[PDB]
Amino acid sequence: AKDDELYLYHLTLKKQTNFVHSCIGHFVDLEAGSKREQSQLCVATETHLELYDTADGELKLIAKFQNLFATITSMKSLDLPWPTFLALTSDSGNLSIVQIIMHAGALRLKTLVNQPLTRTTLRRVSPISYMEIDPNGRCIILSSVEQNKLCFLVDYAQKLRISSPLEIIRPHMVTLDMAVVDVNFNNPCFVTLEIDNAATQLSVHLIFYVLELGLNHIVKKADYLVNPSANFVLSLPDLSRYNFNPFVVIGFENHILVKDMNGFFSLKVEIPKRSITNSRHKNVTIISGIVQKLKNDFFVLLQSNHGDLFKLTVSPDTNDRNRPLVQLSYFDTIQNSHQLHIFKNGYLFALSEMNNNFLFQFEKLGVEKNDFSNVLTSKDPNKSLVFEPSIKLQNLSILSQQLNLNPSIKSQIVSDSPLSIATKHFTNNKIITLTNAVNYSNLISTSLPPNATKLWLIPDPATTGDNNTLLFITFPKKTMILQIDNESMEELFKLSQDTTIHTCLMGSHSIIQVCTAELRHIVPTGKSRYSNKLTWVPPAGIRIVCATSSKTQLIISLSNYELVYFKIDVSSDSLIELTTHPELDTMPSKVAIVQDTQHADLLAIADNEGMIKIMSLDFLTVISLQLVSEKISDMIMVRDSSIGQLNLHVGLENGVYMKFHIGDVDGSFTDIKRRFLGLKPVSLSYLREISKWMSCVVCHSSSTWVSYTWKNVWTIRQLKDQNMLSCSKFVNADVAINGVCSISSSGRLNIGRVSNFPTLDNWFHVHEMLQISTFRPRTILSFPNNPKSILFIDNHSGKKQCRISLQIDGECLKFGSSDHLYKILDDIDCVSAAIIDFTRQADHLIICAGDKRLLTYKILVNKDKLSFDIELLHQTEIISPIHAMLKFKNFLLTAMGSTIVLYGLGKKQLLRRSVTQTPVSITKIVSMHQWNYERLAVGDIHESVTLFIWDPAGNVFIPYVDDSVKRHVTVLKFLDEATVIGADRYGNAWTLRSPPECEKIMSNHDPSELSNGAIKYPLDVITLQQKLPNTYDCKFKFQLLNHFFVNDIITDFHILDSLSNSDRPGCIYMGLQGTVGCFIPLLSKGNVFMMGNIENIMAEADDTFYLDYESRKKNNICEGSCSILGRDHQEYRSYYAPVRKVIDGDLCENFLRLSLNEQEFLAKNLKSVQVEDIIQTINEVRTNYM
Amino acid sequence: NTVYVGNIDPRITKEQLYELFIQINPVLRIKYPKDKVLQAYQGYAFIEFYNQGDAQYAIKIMNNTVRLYDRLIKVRQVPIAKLFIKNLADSIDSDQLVKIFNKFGKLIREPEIFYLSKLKCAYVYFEDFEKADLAIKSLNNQLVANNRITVDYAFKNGKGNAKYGDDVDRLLN
RNA sequence: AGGUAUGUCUAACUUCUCUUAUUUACAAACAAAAUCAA
Repeated sequence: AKDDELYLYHLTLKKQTNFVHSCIGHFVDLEAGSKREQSQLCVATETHLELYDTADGELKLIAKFQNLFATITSMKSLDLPWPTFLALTSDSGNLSIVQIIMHAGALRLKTLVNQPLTRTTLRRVSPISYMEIDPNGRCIILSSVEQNKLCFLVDYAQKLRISSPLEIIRPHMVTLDMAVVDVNFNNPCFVTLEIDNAATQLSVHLIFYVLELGLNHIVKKADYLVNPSANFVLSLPDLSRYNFNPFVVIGFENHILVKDMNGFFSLKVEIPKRSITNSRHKNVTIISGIVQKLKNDFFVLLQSNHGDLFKLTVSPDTNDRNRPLVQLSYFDTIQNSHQLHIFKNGYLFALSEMNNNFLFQFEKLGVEKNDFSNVLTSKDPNKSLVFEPSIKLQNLSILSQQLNLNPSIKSQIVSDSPLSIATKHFTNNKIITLTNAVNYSNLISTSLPPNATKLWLIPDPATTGDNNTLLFITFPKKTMILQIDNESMEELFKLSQDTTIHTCLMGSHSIIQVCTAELRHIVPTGKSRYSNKLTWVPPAGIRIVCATSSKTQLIISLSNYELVYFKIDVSSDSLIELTTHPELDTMPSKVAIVQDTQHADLLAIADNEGMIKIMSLDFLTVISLQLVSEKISDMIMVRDSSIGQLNLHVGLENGVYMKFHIGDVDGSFTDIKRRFLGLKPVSLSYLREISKWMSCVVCHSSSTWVSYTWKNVWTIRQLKDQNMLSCSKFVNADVAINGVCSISSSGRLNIGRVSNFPTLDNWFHVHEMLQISTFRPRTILSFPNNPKSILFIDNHSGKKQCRISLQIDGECLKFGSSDHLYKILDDIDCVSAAIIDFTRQADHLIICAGDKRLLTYKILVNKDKLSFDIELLHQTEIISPIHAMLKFKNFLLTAMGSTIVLYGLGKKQLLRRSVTQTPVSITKIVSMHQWNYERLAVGDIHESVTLFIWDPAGNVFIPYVDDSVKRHVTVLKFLDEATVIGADRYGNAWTLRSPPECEKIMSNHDPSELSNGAIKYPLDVITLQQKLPNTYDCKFKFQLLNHFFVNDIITDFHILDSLSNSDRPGCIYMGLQGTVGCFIPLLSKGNVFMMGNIENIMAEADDTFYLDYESRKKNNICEGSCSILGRDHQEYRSYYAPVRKVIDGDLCENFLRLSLNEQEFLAKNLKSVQVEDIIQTINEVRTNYM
Repeated sequence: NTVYVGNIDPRITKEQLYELFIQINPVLRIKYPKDKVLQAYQGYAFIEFYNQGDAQYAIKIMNNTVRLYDRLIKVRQVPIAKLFIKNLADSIDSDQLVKIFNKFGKLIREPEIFYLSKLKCAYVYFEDFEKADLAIKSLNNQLVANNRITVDYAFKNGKGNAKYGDDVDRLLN
């Protein structure tokens, strides 16, 4: 019997974008022989990690480091009296101090010491989640949210040394907001806010700790009880000029305090407030404080929940005495930012927990302390200042922004073939389509006469050292010639009466045009004139099959018998022909040779029978043979510059594309790399780009596939344009890099520019003063009948309000005849929304208000007046909030809190057609989905999925299966009839399947007999009904099929029958914290056997390195060396529940980056294929499976 | 639902019964006892079907049909007022008691005549607590056949409690 | 020879405490010795 056992291949296509941690240190010295500068930053999101530099005033990707496979719960850089390397704490409790190093040709992250603490999980006892380092780098401190605090004393030597941990344990005191005070080397002092866990009243009390380097323990110093309203602590550096006595800034909600260590000085300064105070107004708070000091002037920046950015300076109050004062003022503010840094340069890096990280340079620096108007003082602690925010943005100037989606709420999958993902932007509220396809610009296109075929571009020999370049087009009957110059595109002898098989430049200032019947040898004469010095014709006449060429070299193949070899004479311009017969023993199909060099060995010949031969250019010999499928449609030979590999790119008829490694000396055919793209005979062309210079081959089919090879990797890709008939690299004085001249399949010339390429790190491009939209997006919708038309729905933060913005095709739509591209709905807020078509010709929209009211709308497309017109129809009161609804046949299928109502279409309001009462277990329905209108899968907050079946004439959904365990399901879909996808609030990605015992029953029986009537259940099921009525109430159970843990929270699953024409249908998910990843079902077995073995290798690979490094120490690198963190793979990915059949490809991908020594060291554990074939199978997934 | 089956040869086994009755209807469960002392089948089984429709069907078609080991297979489908009366006359027949108590209430069973101490007493079963109250009210401490009889509730301590009227009312309902 | 009439003959029924001892096996990759600038 065939084992179902779905084998899913997880990939992270785009890596988690919500940046939770940052560090200011200078890690690597790159591109400079000797340089030391403190300006650089490394930022971490849980697993994912990135390293940015500025140094230009504009932020720069340095390298995206390998996936750590853990949850980084804090990261802080340490600077010791040297290269500054960051201390990193995560799950496993391990304190892992890592240095970013340059190894081989890339930057890899090396670990120095990892210290075991607590256990492996995210815990309250776990001394993580609160971490800071002595600003002089003498000691690192970790703490726990509740139980205990540990502080290591860090020392540097020939090898780094971490001192034994210093423990303090307070059982009932829940710790929050660790903030360490800088010191002069006196003694390290850290400050916390301890809230008592077990108490009758809520008591939040600050506590000071001075670690004593002399006595080597942490000492409780001052315990100050403050109001329960407390928020956070910041460290005031010295106050050495005013009057060891550290001073802290305690942010409360509606006011700020600062407190002395000795309690002598406690200063209350009330935080100012906005003028509008829109709708709901909290007492607010300050989320993030930071400190800066220069030229005796130290100011701190503290930002409120509204994003208001404030400063504090200290004044002596010379009149009274020398004593500290506290002075608030107002700045440019910003959006809410989790953490703030400042370079030694005037650049202030704002890391926003909301969406985007952006960097500043401050000039105005803010208002002077002299003004009493807008500045508040500690003179009178009771006072209030109202201020209107300033969008003019005087103080701070945005230099660089980083496009990221931290809160991606929903998305729809648009343009299934190029995997394009349509999702909102949270703050800016712009439409973001992030795409797998290559980003392709289009500029100054021009309409060509109909029925065009191929294209070429050759430098104009007539004008030497000039921008003029000749562009050649082809029609079957006619050939068109065109002249290129900057901004000047003009039209022009040669042969216009016959199709052009080939044309190329020879040597210097010469051209040859090969056409079906005869050749032409053309040379430039004067400016607009050219002259053929010789012409070639078959002896008895013949139709030339194909032609290829090199720089100085040429080949043409006629109908059948012989092939013709040409060269150009050196020191002059001439053509010669050899006397010889290369009979080729068959009819030559197409010819290929390297045109990159003046002399190209190893011609590549194709045969109509479907075989490919090599020709040694002693002289000619056939060293290899390929029998491949259908006849070759087109083929190109290209040797890359970097590695010098000569690759033969062989396109085939019916749309199969192929690629071959070609040995230079032997000419053997090895390393077959195939693909299937579209249905059409493919076309190929060669282009050269950068992103270091680079070369790719464009492939023309139903789609357009650029095949490019990055370093030791290559990825075929679809391009953003729908189709391209013929493509060749182009250059213009108008700035052109990656620039290309091509033609659409419509027979229209166009110029374009490719920009971003889907590398392993990116795999996407994101198509989108300070800009913040008041409307925060809600959901995203798409019409069933229109294949892709995407409707967006947002909300207002304030008085309840909504907007609806519909887009189809390129950009949005107008609303009616109005200028506005969106619609505003007053007093309507959307808890959940879905669009429905009750009749095939009518389209309605569905809103569920927080007022518990169901609102119906009508969508209109104006069509060449084209605009969206929304129309309010009915009003219906609802009992529940309606968290989930969807399209059932002809009807709205909605879920109340308890029960599932199926509404029909009534007039003046919509009607309840049927109601289904849930089993007692289900409290609420988060999300639900249908299978072909027959079946449903209904999710819960607390409990798990339960599948229903619609019974006609019973007018009810009957639950036929329960779920095994309790799982909190955010989003849920169907792969099939019998299986279900689901995610968790906590990050589990699982897939369940109904048991075959149930599938036989439902396949062999009608649903009407389930609720009442005769259905014969095996003896065990009934005994489970009377024995365990609570679990088996639904009389079946989901056997766990696939389970996985992705640390994000999955927002949207989508099951795509094909990803960029790939055969294996994938399921792609976007997470909330932002991510998109896929689960690819693996066909056959040895696919998942080899993948499983590679994952098993990379799993303990760090341990294998540790045991080798151990044995060599027995005959004469820590344990977490290769993983950089203590977490095992199976442990991290297992976590909540063990992964079942899912093998994680995100691990096996890390095998690609390791050096050849390490890789060959790992693969020796297998009797199976060599490292090269390993990398083959690894890279096979992105190419072939999507 | 459940049917009794009997006149079974101990050589008839469980799989043989199952294969037998699946021919008639679907069989939910089979309880086919096994003697622990003799280590043998005691020759009667119980077959629980999926409903009394298939149960009664198998009772109709199966009864006196299948012949197993020459022996025929058999199939068969699987709280009132009580008054103690003392000092009755020796001339009082049970049928005379029936006639006496019929006027007051319908009798669910026949009276029970027994002798205490010499002392003729009887138990009379009424279908109704209220009709029993009638026979009590009229017949208590009365002279029949020139003998004084006492009519009260029989012990269970004696019938006629508060919960007794409540539940006997329901059993009437 | 045919037809009619008459007569006679013949055929056709379920859902093995405590106590104090003795006897005997068993478990725990349980531990095995010496030397001592340990």
